[PDB]
Amino acid sequence: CYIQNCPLG
Repeated sequence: CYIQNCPLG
């Protein structure tokens, strides 16, 4: 994922 959320994909 990324921050609280996921990056690409």
